[PDB]
Amino acid sequence: ATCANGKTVGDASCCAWFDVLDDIQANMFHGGQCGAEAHESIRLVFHDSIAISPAMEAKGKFGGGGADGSIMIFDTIETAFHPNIGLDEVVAMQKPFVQKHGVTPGDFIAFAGAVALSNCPGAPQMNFFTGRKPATQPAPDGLVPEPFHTVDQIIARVNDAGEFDELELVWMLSAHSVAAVNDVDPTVQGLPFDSTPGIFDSQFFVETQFRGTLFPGSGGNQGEVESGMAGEIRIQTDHTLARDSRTACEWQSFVGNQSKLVDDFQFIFLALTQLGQDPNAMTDCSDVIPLSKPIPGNGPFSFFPPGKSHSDIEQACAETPFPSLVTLPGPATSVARIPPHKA
Ligand code: HEM
Ligand SMILES: *[C@@H]1O[C@H](CO)[C@@H](O[C@@H]2O[C@H](CO)[C@@H](O)[C@H](O)[C@H]2NC(C)=O)[C@H](O)[C@H]1NC(C)=O
Ligand SMILES: *[C@H]1O[C@H](CO)[C@H](O)[C@H](O)[C@H]1NC(C)=O
Ligand SMILES: *[C@H]1O[C@H](CO)[C@@H](O)[C@H](O)[C@@H]1O
Ligand SMILES: [Ca+2]
Ligand SMILES: [Ca+2]
Repeated sequence: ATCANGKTVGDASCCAWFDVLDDIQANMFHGGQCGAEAHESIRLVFHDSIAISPAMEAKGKFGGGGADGSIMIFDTIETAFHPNIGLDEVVAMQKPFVQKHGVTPGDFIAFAGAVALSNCPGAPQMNFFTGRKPATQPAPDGLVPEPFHTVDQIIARVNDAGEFDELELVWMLSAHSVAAVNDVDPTVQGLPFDSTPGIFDSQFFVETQFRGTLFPGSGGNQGEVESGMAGEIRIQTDHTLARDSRTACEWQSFVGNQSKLVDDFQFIFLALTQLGQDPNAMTDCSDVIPLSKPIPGNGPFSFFPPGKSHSDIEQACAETPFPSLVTLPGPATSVARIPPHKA
């Protein structure tokens, strides 16, 4: 099919998404950046999608519709749940675009998350399928994991939601490679999870493996543990998954392995966006998503940031020792915070 703009797509129903693309690149993502709005959009995909529970349905209670736009249509209820803190502002940013373009809220969430990733150097070539009907009812609470939950709880939660295994759990946490934390430390907003919040890479997997030695801002915050880098925050779940015998080797496998990181995340991201949907009833509009950019420069894919070395690593994968990475030259640098979207 040839859209009105002269671009060709596999299915003419996808043509309308070029107007949504042009709008959000200029008006939500500040010209196509991998900044606060792109990070916020990627997070929203998970909080919309994971709120599905066959276990609850079996106890005869509504367990949530998965990737249905519920968090947007029923934001007064959903964004008030503790795991969803800060998403009221993300929904407020996105909602007018849905109304303006006449697309479903669930499809817009999925679209914005795929476009947000496409702006981050190193991201996989993201898929985009349409067809999510408007949510029937708000999801219940207790479905989105907290940074203070145990590994057992988190595994149980994703097993229930989508029959995802503990390896896939590690894969979807790759999104913490392009992310910051606004609400865990009450004294500062925008502490990144890795030293490259603008780059989809494995620095998250490297940096969470360092021994925790400081708090980047304040201490005594629920869900927060020490990190090994000034300016970088670490949450308890990421810390414990990197060290748990069930997931440690999987965590470490992404270090220096860009193809595994990209292929697994492409897969798991699509899976999230299809929770509560029938893939067979959806239309593939993946050809609307911009081609992903390569990581600039020609340094190594993975490295130890300046001032860190292999001896800072807390080895947890019993079967494979942590790879020998180069240390970038120079003195230690504080990871710059990423100011949240200015409402
Ligand atoms: C065990 C599962 C997870 C837990 C406990 C967790 C926890 C957190 C917390 C505590 C924050 C900061 C939120 C705030 O301060 O408002 C956050 C940020 C974020 N998370 Fe997760 N998360 C998990 C899984 C995921 C997954 C699977 C995705 C994939 C989409 C994702 C993507 C994001 C992104 C991109 C951000 C940054 C948001 C921004 O920069 O504003 N998270 N996560
Ligand atoms: C990145 O991880 C991928 C997937 O594990 C690795 O690809 C496999 O390498 C193993 C062992 O060398 C083989 O038995 C498999 O056939 C390969 N492919 C897949 C898709 O499973 C690859 O070794 C890793 N690349 C680096 C640079 O470590
Ligand atoms: C440790 O990880 C490496 C991946 O580079 C090897 O595949 C090795 O077999 C792994 N062992 C375990 C325990 O999974
Ligand atoms: C170290 O310093 C940077 C400013 O250079 C901050 O952005 C960071 O939060 C940390 O305090
Ligand atoms: Ca939902
Ligand atoms: Ca990164």
